[PDB]
Amino acid sequence: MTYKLILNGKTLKGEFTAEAEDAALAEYIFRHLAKHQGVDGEWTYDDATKTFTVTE
Ligand SMILES: [Zn+2]
Repeated sequence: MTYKLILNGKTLKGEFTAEAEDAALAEYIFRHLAKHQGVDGEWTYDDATKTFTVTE
């Protein structure tokens, strides 16, 4: 499935799309990607829209 990550920072706004077999693996993907950017904080997930958000 296609999932999305919304990055909601004070120094960064954006989105990534990634492929993964399910949402636990997409999580693991997106936290690595968020680490690249330096962005961490409150993680949430919208099953309707297969989208994670991370909000600093
Ligand atoms: Zn696939």
